[PDB]
Formats: sequence, structure tokens, C-alpha cells
Amino acid sequence: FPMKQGVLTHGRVRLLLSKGHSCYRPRRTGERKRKSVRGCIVDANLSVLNLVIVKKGEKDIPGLTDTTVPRRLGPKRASRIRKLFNLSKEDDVRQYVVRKPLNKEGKKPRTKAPKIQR
Amino acid sequence: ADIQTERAYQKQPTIFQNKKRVLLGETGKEKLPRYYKNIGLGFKTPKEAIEGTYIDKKCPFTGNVSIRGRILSGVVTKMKMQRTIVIRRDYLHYIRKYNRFEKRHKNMSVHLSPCFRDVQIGDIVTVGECRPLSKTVRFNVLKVTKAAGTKKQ
Amino acid sequence: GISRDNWHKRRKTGGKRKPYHKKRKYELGRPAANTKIGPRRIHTVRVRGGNKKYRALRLDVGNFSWGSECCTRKTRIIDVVYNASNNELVRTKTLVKNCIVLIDSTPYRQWYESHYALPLGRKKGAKLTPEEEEILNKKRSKKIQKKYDERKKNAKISSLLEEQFQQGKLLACIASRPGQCGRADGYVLEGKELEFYLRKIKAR
Amino acid sequence: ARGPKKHLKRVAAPKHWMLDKLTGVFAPRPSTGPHKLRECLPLIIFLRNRLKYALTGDEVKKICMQRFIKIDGKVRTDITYPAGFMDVISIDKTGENFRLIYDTKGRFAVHRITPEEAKYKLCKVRKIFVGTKGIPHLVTHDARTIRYPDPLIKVNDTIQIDLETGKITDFIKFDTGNLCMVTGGANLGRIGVITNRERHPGSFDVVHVKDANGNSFATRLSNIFVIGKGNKPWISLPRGKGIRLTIAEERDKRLAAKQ
RNA sequence: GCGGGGCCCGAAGCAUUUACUUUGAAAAAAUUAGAGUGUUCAAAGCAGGCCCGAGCCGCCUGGAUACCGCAGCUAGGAAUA
RNA sequence: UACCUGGUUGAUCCUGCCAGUAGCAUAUGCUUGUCUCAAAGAUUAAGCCAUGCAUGUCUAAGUACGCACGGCCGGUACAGUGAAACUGCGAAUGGCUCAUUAAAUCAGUUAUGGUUCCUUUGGUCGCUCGCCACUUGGAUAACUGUGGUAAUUCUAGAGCUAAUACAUGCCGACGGGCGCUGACCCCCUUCGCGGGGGGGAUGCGUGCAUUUAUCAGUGGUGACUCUAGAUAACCUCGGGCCGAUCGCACGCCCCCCGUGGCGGCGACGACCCAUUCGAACGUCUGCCCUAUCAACUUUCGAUGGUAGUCGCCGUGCCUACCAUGGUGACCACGGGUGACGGGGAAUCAGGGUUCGAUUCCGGAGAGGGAGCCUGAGAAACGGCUACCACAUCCAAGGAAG
Repeated sequence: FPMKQGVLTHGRVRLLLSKGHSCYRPRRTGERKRKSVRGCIVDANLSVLNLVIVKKGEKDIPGLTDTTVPRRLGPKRASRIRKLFNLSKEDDVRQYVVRKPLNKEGKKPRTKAPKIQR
Repeated sequence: ADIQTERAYQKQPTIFQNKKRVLLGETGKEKLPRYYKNIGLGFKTPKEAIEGTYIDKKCPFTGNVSIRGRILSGVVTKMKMQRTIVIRRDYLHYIRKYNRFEKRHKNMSVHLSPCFRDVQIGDIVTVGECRPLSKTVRFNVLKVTKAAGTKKQ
Repeated sequence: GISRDNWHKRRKTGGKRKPYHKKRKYELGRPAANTKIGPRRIHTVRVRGGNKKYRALRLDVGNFSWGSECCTRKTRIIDVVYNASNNELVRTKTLVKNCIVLIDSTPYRQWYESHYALPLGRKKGAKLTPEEEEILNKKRSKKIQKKYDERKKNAKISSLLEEQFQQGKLLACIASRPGQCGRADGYVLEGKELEFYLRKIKAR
Repeated sequence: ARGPKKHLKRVAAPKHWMLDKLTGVFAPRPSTGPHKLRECLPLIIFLRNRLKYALTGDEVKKICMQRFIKIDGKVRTDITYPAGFMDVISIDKTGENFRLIYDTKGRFAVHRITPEEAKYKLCKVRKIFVGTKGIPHLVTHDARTIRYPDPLIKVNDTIQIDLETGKITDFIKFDTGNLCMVTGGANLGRIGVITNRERHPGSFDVVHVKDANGNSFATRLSNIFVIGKGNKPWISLPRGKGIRLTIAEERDKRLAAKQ
């Protein structure tokens, strides 16, 4: 039962998770279902706890602070292409979109392009 | 013999009472209009409902009650219960099982408009119907025709 | 969940009744709003039909009406001095639809001297020089002094009303429905009616 | 229960729609529209029971999804739209142009018209009101509204509007001696001139109706639909001619025509 | 209702109100009574009917009609009560 | 077919009742070939249920970056079809049964002028005078990828990814008109005189809707505190409106110039007015058995008056203050009902008598009471949580009803 932002109870309590809190995907509109949850205080009653590193320390962890997987699901809105590239104005933004080479073994290579919005 | 008997200033809403008293409007001459309307199927507005001095939110001539629908008739039997008289309308139900009639009645409470002086025991009263006024009071007194009188010693 | 329909009353004869169905949604719950005086807090509740009513949890100001001279501007709300219905509400400063509320007069003061050219809210003299005398002087021309000095015959008010203009505040009456619509509007006491409600304030 | 209905059982549907007792359990259940669910006749059974251009309910959709049904000039693609009174259909594929008025026996009559008189309709007014900014409005027998009307048109006048344009076309003021058709009650489908509009304060007004053949009957006012000055209809006029025949008057013209 | 002409005929007064009767509206279908129809007859059903000369854009027609008490709405009748 | 016969007696004539008869509607015996329409777990038990299911849904036309399909027909916006997911609409209709329920539901009849109403339509959609506008912003899901769990339509962290989701938000129309104000009009009665105006520089405000109060009497109804217009302001930040949308067949003048100006049919969004669906609620009349149920209600709202409180709207609908009233042998109140109400069914000289749980409409309830979210529509149970009672999985931790 996952840990939840702002419970502050080292233990396991039951709250009524509405559409949008955390830890419960509701199944119809307005459906409030009360499910048990675990408080945000850490304990040794945890089989696993997630962790997010926010600063480099010493060295190259093998496969963790190197091997950047290149971001393939890139910009599609015309202010995410118009946030990265520093294209000024009247630049024909459509030509300069992020693209992808395609490499199924069974088929020939392709390059694929998104749609666009705004 | 005063009108302001309740704790709040009872007034008709529509007529505007606070209008421009300057020294051109001298305080030795005091007057206000008195609001009244006319309903509809031919009833009079009696004398003391136009120039009268009373006040009501539920009189059919000078209150917000717009009376419409049925019009029924009855006999006054009980004249207690302020601004509300109890009329005992009385009919003759027919049963076809014996081909003979049956006396039945169910009395009914109506709103006494306060423009009337003598509404005594035993009076034929015509009464129309309107919106719900209270839990028992729906209907409303229009006009009292003569009964139990024209000559009392 | 508070009901509002008929079946928990006793009927006309005075005999009990047994309800045949659960109470429906259209007898919507009825919490008391308690409009009181502070800053502005306004809450909403969606109702049947999708409409929104602004129930008024706390207020500052209103949009009162002088009426007789057709002067409607804002003013702020000071104090509650009388309420005819329930004697609880006036010692705890709650605004309802017919509570005699006390408000300042200085937004009506700066309209009165702006239009009628009389001293109002000023009583002794020798202090009214900087911008307080020029609200009527202005170096008016011939055609201006003609139209304002004929308005002197339509510029008297009964002495029990502007006596508190000199002293500062007016008691008005709410006519809007706070806790239902979301304002504290209303007319200003005047006439024989001002003679009434000051007398009942006097006798409490 | 908790909300409004969206089915309709068979026998609740009116008896002049003439539905089979045994084909199934349900009715058309027409859509919400300008003509209410009891008076009106929907487009569906008009094609599969009346005109018989179809077989099932599936057949009626796959002519009506291909957009050749023009109720009052407007291309409609739903299957159970409420058609109503003073209606003109338009196939515009092989020239149909029907008009659905009540027959002499109280039913909707398939009635053919030329493609040049199919260019309008007539609308009994039922409420005018001065709208905002100083303009007047009105409303029709169905759910149509008209801005800026001719102010001789008073209450329960019948106006005319022409399709594909929509403006006012003709008006005819309600008065005695003038021809009308009753569109509801025990006398609907019989057509006659007006003796007088007899009035009631408060209650329903009931009028005295004289036919063209001297019969004197009467209905209340909320079914009278005027289509005639003096006696001339402004519309094509069916067989039966708005004259209802008695049970002896029918049987001799029915048993001399199968000879 | 073709400032005072005549062939004018109303808005209305309903001048004790009702009880009773009479006519007219409004009274969901089904069902019961019933009108048409060789489902092969019938309970049923709402359908069916008529000629190829390939013109056969296929013609004509049915799917009626009452019964819906009591209580209200209507215009009458005024003996009896 | 307005119909009777056998029995009290040694007999006769009676009052009486028993039995016979004929239905039609349950069960059951015995028996049974064909053929056409065929009721059916309601009667007691509104008792409990293992299981498998009875509600979802893409249009050319809200979002494709799944390589999952396309010949990537080529040096790049997308040949589209598409699995999933986001959004929009439903899931409040059907369907099951009759436990409640005796002026209740319900049947007419008449209102809502005392009110809300998704969709469909028909109207409104430059009416407002105010330095991103050739389009402004932040995530989130499907997904690459690490998982915990004994377990469920359990789901956490990290990567990024759109909008008709969520916000914001102006250009142009828009030049101004309009009443309010006010240093300049002198041409007029300036002649000690006082005038009567038009012109204004100035500074405010200009709509639909909300709200308060006011003037006045186009269109109004047997009838208005109706609608419409004018005067004076507000305009709720969990804040009302004046389209930052998606396609389809392409065209007009191209003249500041090979760049910007302009057009069609749509498809959705859209406050409000009216309709349509309806719902709510009020009026009048109408119900079974019972007096071994004759007085009932009123601290505790019982009936009415004020004045508010929330409420979609009427009101004891609450509260406070008052009033002392209301209903009754014309059967109230109390109780019983093996009572859901009706359209009907059987029966039939006429009067009636009995049933109608049941396929049509109206109401009630989804184990028993109660409370709510989202929605136009719910006191929803093929939605949620609490309690009661019954009941499942389990590795004993918790899930599921």
C-alpha cells in the first residue's frame, strides 16, 4: 500500500481517495472509494521505497549516471518545438520538427513525423 | 387603534412612501396612495379595500396573491383564528348502489381579507382559489353576501 | 440530508402519517449561512438545473439605495443595530433579508455636496477651506448658477434624518437576500418609517 | 423513474398510427421536436407502414443516412423525427412532395402535391410578446419563431412562411365566416367555417363550427387551425374534403365502388 | 355599435343561490359490443383485392364505430324540492 | 334462456337449511395420436444464492509518434486504417417483483401567474468604445524502463508525449452616437438693468444577464408586483456571456506585389427566449373491515398571524415572537388488511356480487435503515461509505460483497 504526500502517520490508515488525489485510479465519474494507504513517515515495514537522485556524488554508477536514453517522444505542440530550438520568427517551423528513423528487422527503414497543433 | 402592531414596519411594496418632503410639501397635509388591483369573471372591489387603512400581503385586492382557478361557495361556521375563517361547505353525494343520496361535508379554512366589517356566524360566502397560503389555508374570501342579518335587534 | 417536504408533519385533522418513500434529492439540505461582517468570503453550491447560487459567508460592503433622489452607490457596512424576527441575530452580528443595519454616510455625503450645494456633515466653521468649500464654488458661470440655485427648493430633508448625517452614519435596511444571492443591498430608512424603527431601537 | 423516458410501448402509441399488434413490443418513440409526441406522426412508420417504400427499420435508415429526406426543405438524417402538422416532405430524387394533414376519418392521409405548392407551410400563432430593445416576436403552432412581424397578426392568427427562405409569406386574421380545420379532439379531420368564437372568462373557449354541408358541431379553441378566407383553402385539399360521413353514408359509397 | 335620422341589436344586469333534468365540449390504447376480409374454416389477424398487354412511374381500398361511471366546465328547462 | 329438484313426516302444507346442478381457476389422479395461438417460483419465504452473462460507444468531421498496419513514391507537417488511452455522451432507460402504503398512492379534473428542464429544433450569437493575436501556458494517459505485493478491474517512482481536458486572453469591428458635467458666445432687455438660447474645451459612463431601489403608463392577459423602455449603481477569484476548434470541394481580385487581402458547404461549442420531453407540486371529488378503537392534536408545531432562515418555487418548510386554537357520531383519532392504485377479468333479465400480484399507464423498493459524490436527471445500489443481519477468499497481513 503506497506512501502518500502529507499523511504523517508512521503506520497504515484508510483515506477516501477521490478523483485526483493519488494511489487510486477511479473507475467512473465522481466515484469516491475508500482504500487503505500507508503514511509518509519511513519505516522498516517497507518492502521497497522509491528514490530520486538530485545531485551527482562521486563516480560513474554503472548504468545510472551515464547511458542517457535519448528522448524519443519529443516535442509536438508548437510551443515545445517553440521552447527548445530558439527559432525566432517566420522560420518555417514544420521543416524543423523532431523525427525518428525506423528500424524493424522485417521492414525497410522509414522516417516518421508527428502531427502539429497550435 | 393603530396599524403598526408588529415588530417590523408592515408596508405594501409597490407604492413608494418616501417622496420629497421639502417646505413646498407642507406637513399639515399628509396623504399616501393605497395600492389595489382588479382580478378577473366579474367581482367588485369593496369600498373599504381602496380607501381603507389596513395592510396585508395576502388580501386578494392589496396583497401579492394572484387568485385563479376554481371558484367555490360555502357557509361560515367558525370565526376565531385571526384573519382566517372556517367555512363548512356541504354537499349531497350520490351512491348508485341504493339509488339514493348521502349527506357529506368537509369543512375548509379560507383567508379572511380584512376589508370586511361584519362577517358573522352562518354567512353564504363566495371563495376563489389561489396559491398555497399556509398548510391548511389555500383559498381566499372574495365577497360576503347577506346572511344571518339585514335586521338584528 | 435535512428534509423539507410534508410527510414529517401531522395532517389537517391532527393525526399521524406514515411516509411511503425515501426522501428524494429535491428536498435539498438546508444549512444556515450566517452572513456576518468582515472581509468578503463567498461560497457556491451547484443546484438542480446546473445553476450556481452564491451563499454569502462574510461581507464588507453593499450597494445601498437612497431612492428618493435616485442615488445608488456603494458604502461599507459598520454595525447591526436591530432585527425584528429573531432577537438572537442582533447581538451576534448576522445579516439577513430584513435586518436594520447601520452604515456610514460619507459616500452619500460626497454625493450630496457634489450636487446640491449645501453644507452637510459640517457644523461649526473656519476649517472648511482647502477642497471642502470649492465643491460648490468652482468659479461658476451665469447659466450654471441659474440651474443650481433653482434646485434649492428641492433640497430640504427632515431634521431627524440629517441629524445623524452631521454625526456621521445612517441606519439603512437590507433588501437583498444574503446567504442566497451574495450581496447586502437595500434602501435607506427615511420618513415615518425612520420614526418607527428608531422608536423600537429605543424601547429594547 | 430517476429521470425521463426513452422507450415507448406499443399500445401506448396512438391508435391512428395503425401499428401491427404482433410485429413486436415497442413503438417509434419519436424524438423531441416541434410537434408533441401524441399529435404528431414520426417519419419512420410513414415510410414502412404508410408509404411502404421499405421493409424493416434498417431500410429506413439507409435512405435517410444518404441525406435525401427534406422535411420542410431541411435535410434530416434521424429516423424517428417528429413530423407534425402543416408539414412538407421532399425526396428530391424522383419527385414525391407529400403533405400530411388529417383525413376525414381521423388519421394521417398520404396526400400528394405539386412541387410548386410544396414551397411553404402555415403556422397558427399561439404567443406573441414584445422582446427586448423594443422589437416584437411571436411563436408558431410548432416551435418556430419569427422576428419583426406584421402587427395586424393577433393571437391565433395563422401565418405562412416559405421554406428555403424562412420569411413571413401570408397572414389571415381570425374572424367569423372564415374557413378553418380542427386539429384535435373528437372532431378532428372535419373542416368547416366558424359561426362564432364563443368565449369564456377564465375557462376554455369553445367555438361553434359550421361545415360546408350544414352540420353544426363544436370544439374548444386550442385545436382550431385557420386555412381559409371565406371558404378558400390556401392549401391542397384531400379526398374526404373535411366532411365526415355517417355509418350509412359510408356503406353505400363503399359498396357501390367495388362493383 | 345596420352630441341626438332610420330599417339597430349588443358589452351587460344575471335582479336569493343551489338540488334535478337537457344539450355541447374534454374523456391513453388494449379488452368487451361490434363493420369489412374463404387465416383452407375458427379462436385469431389487420390485412388484402385485380389483370402482364413488360409497362405493371402498378391501380383501387381497408385498418370503421360506440360503450369511458361519479365529480368538475359549459348554454338551456324552472314542475317538483 | 328473468329456470330449479332430492331430504324433517304414517301422511299434507310451511319457514328454513344441507346436498345436487352449471360455470371459471388452482392442485391432483388416471389417460393421450395429430395440428394452430400457447399462461408459468405471485400464492408460504420482500428467504439465502456457487457460477456464466444482463451497458457502453468513433465519425470524412475533439487527441495518433503503438512500426501495430501502411509502396516513407523521398531529402520531408501528416496516403491513411488503426490497438490502447485522454475527452464528449450515456450507464437515472429498459427489466424484476408488490414488501410497504386506507384521502396515502391512484382515478379523473384544473392550475403552476409559485418553479427548474441534457438533447431536438426555431431565434441570439462586430448592440460593449477598453505592446503575444497569423494562436499565449503548465501538466497527464497510452508508451521505454525499475516494482512491491499471498491476493482485487490493487496500483507507486522516473522519462517524455497531445486537446473541444485544464486554464488564461486580445487584436479588429470601433469612426463615433448618447445623457451627465463645465473658463470661453459677446450676435438679446447690457440701457443703473436683467436676458433666453444654441456651441462646447474639460471630465464620467455606455451592452445580454445578475441585484437593489425609482419614474411612467409599445404589447399584455376574466386578472399582475406581466413584458418592453428610461433614471442610479453593482457585477462574487471554489469569479455568467461576447468561439485562440476540427474537416470537405476549392475559388476571387492579386493592385502595396509574387505578399497579403477575400469566398462556399459543413462538423461540433454556445449564456438567453420559446418549444419539445417531462418532473415536481397545489385545487375539487371518489376507497375496504372495525366502537371488544369515542373523543383527538398542542413541552416536542398541533391550527393560524408577523418577520426572516435556507429552498429550483408555494408554504410550520423550519426558527423566533405571538394567537388558542384545530378535527369529531355526516364515524375523526386508534387498530386490522392474506390492500400496491387504476384501465379490467369471471359472472349476467335488470339491480349487482367477487377477484385484478401479473404483460398498459401511475407509485414503491433493490438484505434491513441512513448519509452522499458526479450529473440537466439519483437520496442511484449491475456508484460510494457507516451501522445492523447473513456471507466469501486468505499464506493471518488484509481483500470482496
